[PDB]
Amino acid sequence: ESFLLSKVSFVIKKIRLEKGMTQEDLAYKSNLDRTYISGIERNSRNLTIKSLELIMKGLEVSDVVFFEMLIKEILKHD
Amino acid sequence: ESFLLSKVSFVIKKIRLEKGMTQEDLAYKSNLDRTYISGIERNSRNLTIKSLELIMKGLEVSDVVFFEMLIKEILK
Repeated sequence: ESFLLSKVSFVIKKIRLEKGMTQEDLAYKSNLDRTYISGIERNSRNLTIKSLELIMKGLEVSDVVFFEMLIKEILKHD
Repeated sequence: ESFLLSKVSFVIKKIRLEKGMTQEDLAYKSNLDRTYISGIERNSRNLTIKSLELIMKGLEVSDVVFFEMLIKEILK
């Protein structure tokens, strides 16, 4: 698997739930396909930086807060 | 033209120079093509998370340190 990929998709899912959105909601807000979002949270697709940027825009989260959460996630141990 | 992508490739170049590596060096260390590295640094290639992970491994930088630098860059 890709370790980093699983951390990124974890944080996408986490913010999604915090915002109270479904996968369809995120698809709609991103201009992305439902299956692609579904696939990303399943880690069964690779994700470009441009798609990530479309996802952050769909989530309505700033770059900084997103990466700050990623760091927190990468650090959580045991 | 993608803002985030330009920030990412900026930090790749920055760390590359800090480590004293040429693009060929990075290509060799990443198992990526010269042209791909070259393209990434001019913002003319899109890059997946897996490629980014290959790149960080070639630069011998940890995930945290890389994204810490990315945040710094974005806030500049």
